[PDB]
Amino acid sequence: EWSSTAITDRPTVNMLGGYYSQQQFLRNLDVPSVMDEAYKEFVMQLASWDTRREFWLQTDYYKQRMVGNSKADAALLDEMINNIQFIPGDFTRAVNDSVKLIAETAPDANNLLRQYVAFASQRAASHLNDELKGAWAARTIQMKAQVKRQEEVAKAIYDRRMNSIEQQARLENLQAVGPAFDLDYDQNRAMLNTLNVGPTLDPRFQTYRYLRTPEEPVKRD
Amino acid sequence: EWSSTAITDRPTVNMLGGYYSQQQFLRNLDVPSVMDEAYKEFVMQLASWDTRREFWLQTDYYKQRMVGNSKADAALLDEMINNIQFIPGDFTRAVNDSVKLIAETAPDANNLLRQYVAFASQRAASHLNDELKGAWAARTIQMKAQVKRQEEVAKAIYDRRMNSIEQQARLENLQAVGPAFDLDYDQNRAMLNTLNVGPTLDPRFQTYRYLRTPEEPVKRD
Amino acid sequence: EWSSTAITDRPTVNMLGGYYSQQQFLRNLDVPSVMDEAYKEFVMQLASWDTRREFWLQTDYYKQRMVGNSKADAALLDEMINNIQFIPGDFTRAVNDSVKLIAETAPDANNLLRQYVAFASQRAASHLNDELKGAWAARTIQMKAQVKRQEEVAKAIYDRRMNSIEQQARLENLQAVGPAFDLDYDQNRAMLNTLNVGPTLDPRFQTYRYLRTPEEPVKRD
Amino acid sequence: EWSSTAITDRPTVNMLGGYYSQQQFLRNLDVPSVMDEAYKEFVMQLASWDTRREFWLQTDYYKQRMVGNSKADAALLDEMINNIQFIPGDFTRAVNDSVKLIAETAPDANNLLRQYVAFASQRAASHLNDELKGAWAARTIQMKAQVKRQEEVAKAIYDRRMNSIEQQARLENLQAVGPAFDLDYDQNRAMLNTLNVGPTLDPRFQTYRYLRTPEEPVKRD
Amino acid sequence: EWSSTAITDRPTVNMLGGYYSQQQFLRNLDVPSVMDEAYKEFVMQLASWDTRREFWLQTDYYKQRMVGNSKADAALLDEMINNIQFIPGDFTRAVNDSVKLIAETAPDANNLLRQYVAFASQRAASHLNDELKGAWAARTIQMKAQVKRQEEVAKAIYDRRMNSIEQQARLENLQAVGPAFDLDYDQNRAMLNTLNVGPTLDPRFQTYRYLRTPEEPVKRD
Amino acid sequence: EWSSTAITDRPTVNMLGGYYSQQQFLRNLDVPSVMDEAYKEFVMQLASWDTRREFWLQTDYYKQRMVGNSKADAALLDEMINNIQFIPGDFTRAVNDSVKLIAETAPDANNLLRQYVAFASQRAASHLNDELKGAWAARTIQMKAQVKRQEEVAKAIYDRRMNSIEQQARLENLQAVGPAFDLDYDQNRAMLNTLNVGPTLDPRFQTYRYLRTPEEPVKRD
Amino acid sequence: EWSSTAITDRPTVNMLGGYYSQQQFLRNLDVPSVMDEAYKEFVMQLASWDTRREFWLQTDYYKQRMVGNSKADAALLDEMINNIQFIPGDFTRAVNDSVKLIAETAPDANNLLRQYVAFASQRAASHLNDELKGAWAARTIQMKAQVKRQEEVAKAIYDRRMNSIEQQARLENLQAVGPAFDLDYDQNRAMLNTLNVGPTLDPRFQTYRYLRTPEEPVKRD
Amino acid sequence: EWSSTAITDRPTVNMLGGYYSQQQFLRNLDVPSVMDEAYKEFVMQLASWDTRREFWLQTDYYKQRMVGNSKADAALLDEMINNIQFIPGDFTRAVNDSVKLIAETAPDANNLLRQYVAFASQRAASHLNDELKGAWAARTIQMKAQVKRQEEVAKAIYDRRMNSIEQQARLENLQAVGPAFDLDYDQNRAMLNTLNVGPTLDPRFQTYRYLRTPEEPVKRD
Repeated sequence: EWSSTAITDRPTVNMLGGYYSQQQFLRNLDVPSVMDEAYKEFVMQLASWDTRREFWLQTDYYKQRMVGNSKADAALLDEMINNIQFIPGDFTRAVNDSVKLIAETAPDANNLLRQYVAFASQRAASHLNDELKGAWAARTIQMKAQVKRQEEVAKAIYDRRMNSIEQQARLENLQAVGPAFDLDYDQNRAMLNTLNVGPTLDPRFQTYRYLRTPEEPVKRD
Repeated sequence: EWSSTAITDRPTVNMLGGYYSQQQFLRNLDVPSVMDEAYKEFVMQLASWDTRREFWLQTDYYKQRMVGNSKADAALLDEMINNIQFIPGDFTRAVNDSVKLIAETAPDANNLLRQYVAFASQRAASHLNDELKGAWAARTIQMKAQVKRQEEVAKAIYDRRMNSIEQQARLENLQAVGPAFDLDYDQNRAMLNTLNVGPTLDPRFQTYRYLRTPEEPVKRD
Repeated sequence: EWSSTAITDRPTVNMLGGYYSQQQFLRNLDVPSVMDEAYKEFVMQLASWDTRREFWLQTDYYKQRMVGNSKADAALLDEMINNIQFIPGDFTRAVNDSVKLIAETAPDANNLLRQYVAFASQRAASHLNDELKGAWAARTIQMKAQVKRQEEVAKAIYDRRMNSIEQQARLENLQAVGPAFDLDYDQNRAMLNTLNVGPTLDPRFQTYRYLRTPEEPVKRD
Repeated sequence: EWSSTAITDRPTVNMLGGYYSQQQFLRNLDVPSVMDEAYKEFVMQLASWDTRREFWLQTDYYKQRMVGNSKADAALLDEMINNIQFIPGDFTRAVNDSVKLIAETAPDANNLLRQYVAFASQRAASHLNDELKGAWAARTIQMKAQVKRQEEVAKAIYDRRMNSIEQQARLENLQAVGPAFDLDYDQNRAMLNTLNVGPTLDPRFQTYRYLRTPEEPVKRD
Repeated sequence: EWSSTAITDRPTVNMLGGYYSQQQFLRNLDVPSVMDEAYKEFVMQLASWDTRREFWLQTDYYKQRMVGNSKADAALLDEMINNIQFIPGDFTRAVNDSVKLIAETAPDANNLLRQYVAFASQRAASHLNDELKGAWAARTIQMKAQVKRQEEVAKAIYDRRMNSIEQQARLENLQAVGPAFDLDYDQNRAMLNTLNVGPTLDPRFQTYRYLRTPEEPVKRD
Repeated sequence: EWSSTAITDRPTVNMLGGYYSQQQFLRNLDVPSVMDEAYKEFVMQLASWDTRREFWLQTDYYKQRMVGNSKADAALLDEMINNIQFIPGDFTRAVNDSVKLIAETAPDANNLLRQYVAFASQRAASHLNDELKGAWAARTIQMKAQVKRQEEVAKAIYDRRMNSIEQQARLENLQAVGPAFDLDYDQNRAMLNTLNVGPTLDPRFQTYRYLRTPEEPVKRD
Repeated sequence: EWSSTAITDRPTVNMLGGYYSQQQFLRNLDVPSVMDEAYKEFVMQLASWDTRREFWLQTDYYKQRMVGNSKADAALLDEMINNIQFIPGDFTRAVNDSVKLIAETAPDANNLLRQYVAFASQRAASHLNDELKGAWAARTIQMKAQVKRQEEVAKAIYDRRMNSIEQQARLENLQAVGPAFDLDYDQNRAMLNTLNVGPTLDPRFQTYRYLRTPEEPVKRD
Repeated sequence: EWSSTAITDRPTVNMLGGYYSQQQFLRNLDVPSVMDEAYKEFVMQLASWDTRREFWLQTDYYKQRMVGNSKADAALLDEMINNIQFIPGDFTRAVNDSVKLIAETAPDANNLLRQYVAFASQRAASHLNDELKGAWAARTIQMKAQVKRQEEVAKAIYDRRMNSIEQQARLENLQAVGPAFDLDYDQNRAMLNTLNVGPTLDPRFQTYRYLRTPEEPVKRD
């Protein structure tokens, strides 16, 4: 009987907090902006049937409307999932992305859509953070192997040279100094050191901004 | 009963002031125009429901029409949000963006449209500065860590040369000069300086230009 | 009752005087023809509601038809702005940009359209000049700072070397020669000099050529 | 009579576990996302007639409805293969891929679809690992041949130099040192070590993600 | 009443005479065929209202039909402008550009169209030279500045090495040679010579070619 | 009467065995995956009239339906060929390649489609091995000529050097060693070595995988 | 009454004779096959109204049909021009270029079409030869100027070096040796020579081949 | 009456014999596969009227049907040219090219279709051989001129080094030895030999493959 509508877009750099420069850090090591990628997760969370189901189940609004009939309670749940409607923008006609939520009173429509948007955002950020951890750890592992191969090339160059000099200053000298490492090696080594520190995983960042924040509707549907 | 019309297009370099040259500065480090991206935020602010809500709330126009009934004051707020109509252009057709505003008199429709355009532009600039602020800060920490790693590499190379000389002037010469630094270190350091100064926040800047300025309507709607 | 028509296209190189080589100068420092860009602004001026309004207000033709009533006078002005009709070309079809002006006599239709085309073109020129002035200024600021960072880089290196020669002739050599400047720095210094002269802003230049010049129509509309 | 629904999309990077780093490691040697290619396999598995057939064969649900007549049991299996329906998504219109499974009860339709999705996904992972195992193997054979050839090139140069210099320190050294090897050879050598260790096959991995997870339907079909 | 037809297409290399080598020369400095650009100007001239108007004014066919009454003559001139009809081609359907000219006799229709075509081509060839002359001058100025700057760099390095020596034969020595100029300065220098001489403006050249030459119609329209 | 159906897709890397790493080896020498290419030939074989005809002639099913009349037996053969129908997949609609086979009993439809799919696969495998054997022959001939050209160049340079020296250590020196061969020569020598071994031509490999395996139809057509 | 058809295609390399290697030589100096380019001129000639006109005027067949009435003779000429019909290929659906010719008897239709095709081909060759001759001149001139700038650079370097030395052997060296020319200069000098010889212009080459040669029709149109 | 059908596609590398390696040899100098280009020509030969006409004239089938009258035998030939129908494929729908041949008996339709396809293939191969010859020949001329020039460059250098030497050991060195020659020269020379040897001509090769071999029709059209 009453609805709120939100219209959203990509979050700003500031909103992404610690997430932004670590995802850029990783990118400028691997080779659609971070804020787009982040938004894409949000938009997926917002439209997801699962996201809508999990939201309602953790709501007082829903819980208070149960009657203890397994089957009427499942249908109520299904109705409520169908009362959150996401419409993908098409940007050919300046139509932005929007979500609408239907409920039985006006303050409920406003409060619940704001809460849903936050819920969708928190799930998105948790997820983008999962992906960051398993991109950081993977790049750490990859970098460890490269540095390890570099040690093993160096040592094999050292051993060849070691052999060749035996067959008296240069033997002892080379034997006390070890394998000869280039700048490439020393650079990768320092990069490992920051990588080994591990990412900062802050769960609080926002994953969208509002072009239209929900408000108490003034008339019924 | 009376409506004003405006027609906008993207700003120019001068319209953008200190923001332009700060934005290009940061693009020349991470390696569509700056004014296209300015205008895109402007158009977004212009169409925005939030922008319209907040414009009216700050208006003597809306305030003098308040009766102190909260429900009715909210309904009037909504009716006036719907009195500002944004119309996207289409470049296949060569139609520019245009915004309309309805009010109770001709002079009001004109002045209110001029204020609302200026209000939207100012919101766009603030947002653009916010982005800049936050991207500059990201880049600054990025550069800060790159120089640090640069210092650790030099220190590793130095220790190695320090052990290799132990195993007598060259020792004392090295023991006193510290680690050697490449041109790239000094250039980054000088780049860190200017970054540390931080950007010039100009809140002055226009984010659109008029092709058609609001004037007084000649007849009612 | 009577109308003229103009058909336009982009200005020739000669028609831009000094504006051309200067815009070229600035183009070939950062890495659609200059004449295309110029014509772009002209076309935008020619179609603008503001340009038509300002044109008529400045015309004796309009002034002689005023009756001293504010409303009647604003209606007449609005009617006149609508009497200048720009039709964008379809260059798939060899249809070019064209402009029609309706008036009450044949000589008026012709003289006015001529004056209108020149009025629009003058506004385009002034604006292309504000852009130029603001593009040169930005470039000069970026150049100064680059050179300044270059001097700070040479200074850090000098001090480092200085401090390294200490721990005797070559100390005095270094002490009297100052920092070492690369060719790149010297090129930047001379480029800077020409930039500090600052652009010549000739307001004259023309911003379109005629494919069809207005003439006195031989019959009524 | 009862039906469950699921909607899927491509898995994420950490959903792929060990598979992703290994496949990325291979692509880096021989110089469309890994998740895209994983999802493509998943989708092929989910739609596959063979996969449906083999899923019902291993199901207690099917097995408890067999009567031990080979014709009647083959007819039932057929009815049940046709009771899993894959419905291809459509990029043009933001429709995602989806699958429906029909069964004799509501709990069955839920459990079974969950089991089918997991079953199709384990088959996709088995397949991807198989591809990895085989591609990695060819890579390894290739690499061996390359190293072999580099050693035949170095031996040829050795003999030529050996023979040349005869016609005595340099002779005897040459005799002691063996062929000379460049950096690329030790680099390949070190790489060959890691290919020999063989890829670690993560058999646990997920090849899709849920947008909509099966639930017990509320009413009959 | 009596009409004639021409069909044209782009001119060939030899067709452009001495204009072609000149345009290629300038193009090989800053870094659609020259013949494409030329045809485009021809087609533009052929179709232009101004071109048709000026053609008829300069015609004996028109002058002999003037009655010495300004209005009656301008009406006749207008009817003649409309008696020349450009029909743009479409290169989707292998249709070439054609042009029709209607006149009071078959001989006239033939001669006039031939004259009109030659007139349009000559106006195009003047416009092309003009562009050349101006693009060329702009390039010389640019080139003058470039060399000028090269000398300021050369002098700065001179004065710095002069100062470095002061603080002996090598002094006086450097004092006699002057600044050291690289290969590139002398190259620019010799190019500047060929730029100063100025382009050759062949006024001779053709800007189109006939696929169908005008002939006397056999009958009336 | 009864029909079976198969749906197929590109073979895995594994099913290509020794063929894959050999097609790859040839691919890196000259400068769509190998498995796509393999599948392409399979699909060609599956749909070919010749392949269907050759298949049935080689079948007891056909031989047992012969009556010893040339006309009746040719007509029967033609009816069989028309009983194997191939439908190219439309990948945009997630519909894959499928082949259907009609026959007189359900077990016959199943077993013959299996044999037929295997028949076509084996024709594809032998064909791909003929392309291999001959691509290799082509590469091997070219390599030999390149090497021979290299020998004849070093010979020319040798003789040039030989005359010049005569006209005395280095004379007998040059005489005793021979023409000077660079590393690129030696790399080509080894590459030729491995080319002379010649490819392995395993006819055994598989050239499709099933997404739908033929099964006994449960009902007539 | 009767008609022949020919179908053509681009000429072979061989049919182009001496023209081919010369156009290739000018191609490899200016940094769409030659035979394609030649055929493009052929097809232009073949379709051309002027070509059909000039052909008929030069034919006994037309000359013999003249009656000495201008009007009747011109109408007959026009009628015969329209009896040569060219239809452009559509290469998407394997329809090649063709030309049809109508005449009053079957032998005439064959003979005249073979003549017309030969006539069109000869005009094509003559034109391509003019194109060539003018390209080879444009090129000779450019090389002449290039070599002359080179001469003047070397002289400037010589003069500068000559002076510096004055403030005794190597002076008299410089005196007698002259300016120092690079390999580039000498290569360009030798190219200049082959250019001065001038192209060969055999006007005999064929500019099409036939896929369908005209023949005597076996029935009336 | 009766007809046969053949379906064809592009040949495979082995089917091109000695032609492939030769065409690729020329191709790797000059800076669609060879089998595509081979196939392009077969298809043209197959569909060609000339090819169909000449095929029939050389057939016992046609000869035995001639009656010794020119008009009657020409009408027969024509009927038979129209009895070979080529049908291009459309690969959007996976349709291959196919050719049908009609005749008075079944055995004739089969044998004639087989002979016609081979006839067309033979013509294609001859044409491709001719192209290869011409292209080879031209390229030899080219290289002959390129070596000629290379010698003239070295000769000019020799003369200059000679003259500078004049104003005595090295004078006799240079006076005895000869002009100096770069690697490029000897490599070109070695290439010139293999070019002089000339191309090997397979008059043998196959220029298509069968997807459907003509067979005896079982029934009429």
